Amino acid sequence: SYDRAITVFSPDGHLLQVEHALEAVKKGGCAVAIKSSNFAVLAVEKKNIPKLQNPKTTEKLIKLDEHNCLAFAGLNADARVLVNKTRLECQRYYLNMDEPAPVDYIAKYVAKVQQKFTHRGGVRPFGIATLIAGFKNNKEICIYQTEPSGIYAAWKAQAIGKNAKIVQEFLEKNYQENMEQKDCIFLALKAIFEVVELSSKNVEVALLTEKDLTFIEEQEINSMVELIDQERT
Amino acid sequence: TLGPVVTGTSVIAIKYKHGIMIAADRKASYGSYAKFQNVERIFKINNKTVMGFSGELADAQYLHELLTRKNINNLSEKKRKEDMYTPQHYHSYVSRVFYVRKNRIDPLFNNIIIAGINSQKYDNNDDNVLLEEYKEIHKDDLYIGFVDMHGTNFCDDYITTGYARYFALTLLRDHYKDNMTEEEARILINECLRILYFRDATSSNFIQIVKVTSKGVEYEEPYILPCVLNSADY
Amino acid sequence: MARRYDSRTTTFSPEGRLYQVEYALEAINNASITIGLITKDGVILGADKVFISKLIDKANNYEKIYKIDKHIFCGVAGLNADANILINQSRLYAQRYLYNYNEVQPVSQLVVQICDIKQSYTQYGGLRPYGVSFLIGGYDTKDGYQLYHTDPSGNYSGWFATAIGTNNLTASSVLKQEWKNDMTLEEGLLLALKTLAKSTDTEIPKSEKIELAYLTNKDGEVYQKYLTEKEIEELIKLYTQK
Amino acid sequence: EYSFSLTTFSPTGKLVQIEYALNRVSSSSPALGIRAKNGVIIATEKKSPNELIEENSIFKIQQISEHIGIVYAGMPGDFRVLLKRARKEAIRYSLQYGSEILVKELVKIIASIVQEFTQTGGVRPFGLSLLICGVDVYGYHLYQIDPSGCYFNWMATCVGKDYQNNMSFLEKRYNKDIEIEDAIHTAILTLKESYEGVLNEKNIEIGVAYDNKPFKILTQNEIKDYLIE
Amino acid sequence: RNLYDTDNIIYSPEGRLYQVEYASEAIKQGTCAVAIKSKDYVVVSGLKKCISKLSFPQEKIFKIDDYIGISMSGITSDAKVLTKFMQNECLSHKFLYNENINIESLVRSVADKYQKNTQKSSKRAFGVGLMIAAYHNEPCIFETRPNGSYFEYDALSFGARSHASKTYLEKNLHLFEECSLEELILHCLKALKCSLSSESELTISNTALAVVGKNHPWQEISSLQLEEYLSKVKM
Amino acid sequence: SMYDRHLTIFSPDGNLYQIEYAIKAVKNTNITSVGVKGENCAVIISQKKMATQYISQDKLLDYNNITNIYNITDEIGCSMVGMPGDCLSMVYKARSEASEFLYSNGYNVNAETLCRNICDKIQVYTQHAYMRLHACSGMIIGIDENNKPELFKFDPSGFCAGYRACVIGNKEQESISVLERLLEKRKKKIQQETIDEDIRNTTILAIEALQTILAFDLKASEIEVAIVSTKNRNFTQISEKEIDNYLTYIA
Amino acid sequence: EYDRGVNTFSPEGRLFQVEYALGAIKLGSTAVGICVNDGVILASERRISSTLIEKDSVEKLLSIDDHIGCAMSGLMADARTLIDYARVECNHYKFIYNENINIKSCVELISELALDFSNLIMSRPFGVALLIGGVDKNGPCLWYTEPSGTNTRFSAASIGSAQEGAELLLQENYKKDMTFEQAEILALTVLRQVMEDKLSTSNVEICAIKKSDQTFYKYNTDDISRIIDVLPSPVY
Amino acid sequence: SAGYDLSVSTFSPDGRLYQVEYIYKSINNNNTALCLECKDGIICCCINSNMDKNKMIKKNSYNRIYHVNNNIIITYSGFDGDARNIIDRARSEANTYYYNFHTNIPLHILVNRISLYIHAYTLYWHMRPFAASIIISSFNEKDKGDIYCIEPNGACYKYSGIVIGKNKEMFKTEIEKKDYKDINVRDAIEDIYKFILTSDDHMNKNNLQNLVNFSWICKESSYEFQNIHEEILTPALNKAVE
Repeated sequence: SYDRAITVFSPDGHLLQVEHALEAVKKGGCAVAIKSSNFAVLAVEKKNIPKLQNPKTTEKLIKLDEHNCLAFAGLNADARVLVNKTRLECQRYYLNMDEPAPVDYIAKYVAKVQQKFTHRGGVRPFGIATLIAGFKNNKEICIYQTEPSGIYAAWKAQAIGKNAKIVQEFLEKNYQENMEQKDCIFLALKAIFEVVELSSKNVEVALLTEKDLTFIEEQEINSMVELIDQERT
Repeated sequence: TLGPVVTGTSVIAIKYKHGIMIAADRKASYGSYAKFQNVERIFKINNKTVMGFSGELADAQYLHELLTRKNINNLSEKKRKEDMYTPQHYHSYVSRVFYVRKNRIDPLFNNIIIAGINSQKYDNNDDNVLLEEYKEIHKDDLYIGFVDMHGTNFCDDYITTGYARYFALTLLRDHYKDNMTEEEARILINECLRILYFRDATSSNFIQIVKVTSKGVEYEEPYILPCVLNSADY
Repeated sequence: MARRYDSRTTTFSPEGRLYQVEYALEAINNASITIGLITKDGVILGADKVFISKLIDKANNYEKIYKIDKHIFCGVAGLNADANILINQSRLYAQRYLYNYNEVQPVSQLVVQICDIKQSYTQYGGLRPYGVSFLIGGYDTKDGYQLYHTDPSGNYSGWFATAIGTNNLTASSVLKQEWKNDMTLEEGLLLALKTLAKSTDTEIPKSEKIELAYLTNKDGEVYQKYLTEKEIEELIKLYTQK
Repeated sequence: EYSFSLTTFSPTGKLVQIEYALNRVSSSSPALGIRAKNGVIIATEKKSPNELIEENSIFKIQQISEHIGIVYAGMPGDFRVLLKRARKEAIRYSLQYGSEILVKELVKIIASIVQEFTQTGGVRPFGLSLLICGVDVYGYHLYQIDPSGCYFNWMATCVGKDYQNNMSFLEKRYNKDIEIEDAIHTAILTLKESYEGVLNEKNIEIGVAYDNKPFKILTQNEIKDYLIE
Repeated sequence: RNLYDTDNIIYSPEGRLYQVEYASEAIKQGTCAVAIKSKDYVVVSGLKKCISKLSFPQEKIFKIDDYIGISMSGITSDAKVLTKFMQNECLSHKFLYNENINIESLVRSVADKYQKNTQKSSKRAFGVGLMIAAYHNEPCIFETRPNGSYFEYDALSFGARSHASKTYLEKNLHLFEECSLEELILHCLKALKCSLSSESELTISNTALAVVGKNHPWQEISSLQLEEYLSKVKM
Repeated sequence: SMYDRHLTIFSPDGNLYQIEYAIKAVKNTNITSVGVKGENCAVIISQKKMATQYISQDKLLDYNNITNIYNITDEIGCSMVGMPGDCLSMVYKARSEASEFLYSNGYNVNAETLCRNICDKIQVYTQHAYMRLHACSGMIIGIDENNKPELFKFDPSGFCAGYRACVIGNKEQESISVLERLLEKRKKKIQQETIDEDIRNTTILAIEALQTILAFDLKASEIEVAIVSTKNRNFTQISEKEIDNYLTYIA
Repeated sequence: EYDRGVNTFSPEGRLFQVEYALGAIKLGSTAVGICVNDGVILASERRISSTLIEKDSVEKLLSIDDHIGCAMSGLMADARTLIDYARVECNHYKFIYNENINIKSCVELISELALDFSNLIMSRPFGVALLIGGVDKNGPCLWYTEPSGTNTRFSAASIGSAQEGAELLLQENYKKDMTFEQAEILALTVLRQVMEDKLSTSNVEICAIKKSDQTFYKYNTDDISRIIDVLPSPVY
Repeated sequence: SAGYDLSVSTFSPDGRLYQVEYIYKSINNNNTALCLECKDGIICCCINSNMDKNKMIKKNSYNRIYHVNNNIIITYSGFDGDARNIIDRARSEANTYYYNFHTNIPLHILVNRISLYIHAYTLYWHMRPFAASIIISSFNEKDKGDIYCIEPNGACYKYSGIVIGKNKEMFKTEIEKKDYKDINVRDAIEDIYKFILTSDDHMNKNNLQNLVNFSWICKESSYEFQNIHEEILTPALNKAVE
């Protein structure tokens, strides 16, 4: 209804309307972010019907500011409304502080607004799990995983979305400390479609640096994919 | 509410040994024109308190409604004789409303005087809002409060407001002795009102003298007689 | 307290879905079919008129393909009643953008506005969702001809050809098998008839039926719509080659 | 917590509350609208009442503006609130633009109000169907508004009880170039055949547009001459 | 029963508001508190609750104004709302006017705060009962039930084993003439001990006690002062 | 859900059972009020009896107070029959409209506009589920600007038909027959020279109808009539001294 | 919730939501606080889900103000809004009144927000358990806020999944008089008995609020090592 | 009763409005209240029978006799909080009348305004209907007194003497024995005690100087509200019978 608590404590102590929101994330698309010395790479899963549905949906890899990534995973309906609030927030902060919003501040806000929607009355919790890549006040890259419950934490290399457990356990065993520009692409690609089909059209990968977020084009994407199927043989 | 076009005049309140004695002319003037000469400017807002008057009549009539219904609300929620509001309580209530209006710019031009007996040692726990011997009051159980339209509030032994604050005040400040008797208070008040007749244009005879004693609130209408000083010679 | 009387229309299901949106999608899967097609000349929208009676005026009106702006138009498939609520809303959005920025609103920006309002009802408010989803084809000077397919849930997607409505699968199959990337306007119109005829398993359309419209920008965004007369030639042409 | 929709999608994808409202519209007295070459006819049958009632005090055919009439078939209470609210739109429009409102914009405005009660919380859908007819600079019009809020453009229609065969009767007796005088003749006949126990006098009602004359409601003197045949 | 319980609006077929009858027994779980009214003194004592032998005893007695003090018994969070309301009410009256708030009028002002949370369905009845003990010009004790209701007493008891403490007070009529607070404070402390369970914790220096009277503003009884009182209780 | 408890929700047959139940609530009081309309004269009758409710019936109530007839303005009167609380609330709403209409339009409300405005609110209850219908059906009489009588009845369901011989109560199923029959006698009498004969043609007609609708004797202290005929136009309650005068025309 | 709202008394006198939230505070990592007469020490388990996490952004012992620090239990995301709220209220107090807030006073404003859903704005009870401590005046203080809103000052409390075991150990090994160092080694021993295999630096985040300096201090990897080496209880 | 008795805003199929008759059994299990007219003034009565086992209340603290404008007695029998809400609203209306009209509100419209305020709560989902039956009385010289009883759900009815409460059936049958409109008010106090001693089910027995308290508005009170001084109660306690 209008102004009723729809998220309330189950007799065992859990919040059922948040627990169900987590299961809405699992029915999404996997997203992977990898950190490095001074840049972060983000690779996500995209689904397009052949010959139709031009890839202008560009769900994941959302620009927030000059240097702020966002690769959500969950209900695309709630993705736009949550993202647009941050973009509204990012400029307001850059107006009240005259300095671009750091990655940590944006993650704290996204975690705040998400947790706000599971505490107010007559509002459904966001069915979205996001991860943000950006630079702090000091120039230092960071990735901030987020959950629909509002919990957030910084991660070196985290995977969210559909069957993120399999990707995470793989990503945990072969992550180097400071990988190369072409290594981070490979690790993200090798991990993103460990659960996704090996086709190069399914994955969309972009790399974030100190300036001018760069989208990786299909040339090397196809090139590295052909380097992975032979890895699987 | 904006400009005092229908003004009252000075009222004089002194406390004598049997209680409060407050007097006031019964004239309200339309500027320089004595439009009404039988209006009363001393209201009874409680069995033991009375309310003064000066300046605009509309504002002081509106203020009387507030104090009147404040009494009845007290009277409804009254269980014993000690629950009744003291004259000091109304003074601190009139002070607050004048001040609240002063923060805004609608000050309801007035110089209200609140007087009465601030004690319950003289029994009146039988209230007839709609219709023996005097006692000696220690002069500390009597309250005579003043409220300027800026909110300036204070209490004293003889509060003269309006225009008697220049003539009657000098007489009282060198003649008011403690524990004045009944008729001695009146001859002192009468001497103060007579001067205002000669020296105030917006004043008149036909005084309304109200006394607040241990038995309650009284009323009577003299016709004080100014005629002195032999200016007739030509 | 009407707590016992509430339906909790904005509450997650045990499997992480929303039942109200789940049922709204079912409502728009029983409505008349609508076809979208992008050609090099322009974008084609053609929907099927559900038969009511021969007494319908069927001369100067049809309730499937409306006009949202001079360069944007939509083909509705779902509850016709609340479509006019969103059509009027999107008409307001496309005209207030022009009020602020002094230029026509790009299609990709109107859709996100009309999808945010469509989504907002299933996020908070305790109200039922909009049981309506419509293709929104339009021409914008930035990214040319576009075609977007909305949803009661609020999530849209760009497309080259989509066939929402009843029996959409049999109309997406024919579109997927015959939509050449580069098509002329008359070629696309024939394709629209073929997918409309096959979706409702009729060999030939009747022209008291499916209606068609397009943009075909001629540096002035002509935005023409068919009266029934022009479709006999389209029906004649389909018969000759099929 | 007191504003939540009572009209919700059923699992089979139908707004079941609307289907109930249409059930009651399909059980009221048949209203009927017919448009001709030079005017529009809206007709309803008001069942033969007791002599206690004053027949003129209740009229299912009310007038919106100079050239826009109306008739309903549903709950009389909702017609009055909708008719009164419909007249405000016809006046609010004329308070901005000089000319009298035209039917196409009036129907769209009213339909948006019928739709609101379908969606907003704590209220029920309107239990009636309207037939707004009028004369404009764009010719003659005859629209129908469902309880669902969706509106249709008609050349001839029925909304009341047993409108299935009632409208089938009109299909075989209606043509685009029908004379307005013949339209009333057909309008009487279709109501006459549907009305069981045919006593179609003192229990019928006609409203006519008459080729850009002001909308007029035929009093019974002007009706008995139409009951010969 | 099952149907006539969900909301604070439905009346049971016997005309009983269950959702305020249920909150009326939340006070029956709080620890005992006893108020005794003398000729010119009021003595309030309450048993503090220790949830563990590491935790500090929970505060039971609260001060409202110079001569007004209370002793809640119910839900602690609900009481804290009422003490703030009462404190902000006696202070405003001492600010708007220069008098002391009429204790009879103050209780009514807080007794209908219970009420406004009973008409609506978005609110719940306060789960706390109060013991408004004050000396305005005469000693007086009040008690407010979760349903809008208040009474003036001569002795009280709250909840835990109040029936045991009431028996001690119900049979003692001395309290009216019990001058010499020493003789009166013992009467209250003996009453509080009566409710206290045997073969368990005895009344120790961790039980609240406060007084208010003619020229005695609301004051706690200091532990050094309180300690000898407990000694005479053992007698 | 199965909750046809809502004030508005259409039942699967298209009916609002709450409207039917609210109408049943008016019948439960079994208070019958009859008003008939004549030539430039309107009269209205009620029963001056306790509404059939939970409280104990008449023992010490001063029966003068117990009336079902109120007046809305100096020239408009009404007879609300239903739950006593709702009837009292209905007149205050009715009084405000006629007062607001006067201030906003500078002339007294018509007897037909007042009830139409009343029905426009009773519809709001019918359509908003958050509240409940007033179980009150009232009859309103008055004189229009053409010096013609007006009689109107509204229902818990918003419906403002307006009759020329109306009955409200628990016997309207058959009272429609007698009132129709008994009103034809004044039509069979075609003298047509009744010059202000409301006293002996209309008031007596209405009292006869009440004596026939319900078969008691109609003691003058258990009925009351009110007439807004021309030459009065004031809705004055007719005194008991001449109510039993008509009751002595049983001959 | 099947036919009940948030404000509903059980037939036993207890509220339903708050007695349900009490079961939500028995899942967070164990935190142990000890209040001696020289300053409060706060210890906390660190449950690193994976080695990929940075172990720094995730934290358990924040600081409400310059002289206050707190622990957490239960819904971690639901506790940040309290600490953020308390930070504004603590700072707002320092502006209106020039001095520092009492920990007892800081807890009350947190407690009253914990039932803002009750409506005498949130909508459900907060499901956390705080362990606030500080050194305002009258020596150091240590409090403990429940979802039910009741707050009891403790001398040595414990929160988290293993709080029942930690309070069992504290309730025996705690003495009223200890030096600061005796508290530090005591807190680690309590955690060591209930934590996992390794008592490493990356497992606890002990912070102290000394009475002398009157300022919280988050122990770094160096200050935390010299306390583990003590091993006052070498029992396996 | 099959689910129609939950909320106050639902009519049962037999028309009776439940959730209001349940209130009627709530007041009818409450302490009785009495009010009757004499030839000099109204005398009221409240028998606080439920407060007999407590033995701790102050002697004459509890009092259900309230007055407004010092010349209108208001007493109730029901929930002592819900009724006290109305008294403050009754006083508000009296104040509102005086601020506008310089005159104490006439009683016959005070009962009308209170009847609407009480009834206004019987029209909604959320609002809980009041559980108090209100007795209002006033005496004048030019016109004798009059008593109104405002039951729940409006229904203000003018009486010449009424009892509301638990034993109102056994009190009325004893009051109507004598025409109190010709009986003096001083000696009517004796009569009502004989009813309290007998018609009360042993709740009050020879120790009732405290349980029952009441007041009149009579000539000896100058037609203004006044509780009877204790020096008049005991002479009326010459109840020694059998």
